[PDB]
Amino acid sequence: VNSFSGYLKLTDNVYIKNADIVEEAKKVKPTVVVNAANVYLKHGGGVAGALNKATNNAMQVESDDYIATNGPLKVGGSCVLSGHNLAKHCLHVVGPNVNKGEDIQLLKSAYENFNQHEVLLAPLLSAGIFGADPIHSLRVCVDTVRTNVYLAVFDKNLYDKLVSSFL
Ligand SMILES: Cc1nc(Cn2cnc3c(N)nc(N)nc32)cs1
Repeated sequence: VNSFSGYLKLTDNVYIKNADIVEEAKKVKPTVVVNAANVYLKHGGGVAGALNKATNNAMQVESDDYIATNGPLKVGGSCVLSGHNLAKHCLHVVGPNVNKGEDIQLLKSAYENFNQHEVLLAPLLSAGIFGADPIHSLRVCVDTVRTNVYLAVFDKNLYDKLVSSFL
């Protein structure tokens, strides 16, 4: 048993809900929230900007120290940092940004990072302003993640399209 509520069950291990990731995290206080990060951990918009804003910029302060010590992440890679007031941990995962010209094949590699955690609250990686097809991202998630993942889709119209098109 876990604290997640109001989810559509997609498969054995993947669940989905129409929710803003910030509101959904503050309610559950999951062990792990996934951030849709970039390699520089510059949390400007999308999921990253919203989560960071909810931490009063503490996520960005922690992230800048991480980058100063370690350098940038890889596209497809991740790091575990604090979840601040949103979760125990934040898993910062870099999916390919189609609007940066990055290879979409790296989306599977990005989702593989989720398998290092038994349960996660997460957005759809590489969707929204990262420019990939959300239907595709959901399919890659289902076909890659084996641990228990609770997906949040904020756009209602997108949520409706994802449910009705899911095989
Ligand atoms: C770069 C990416 N953007 C998304 C979509 N997206 C944007 N803002 C939110 C938000 N507040 N909550 C949720 N669940 N998804 C969001 C997914 S990856």
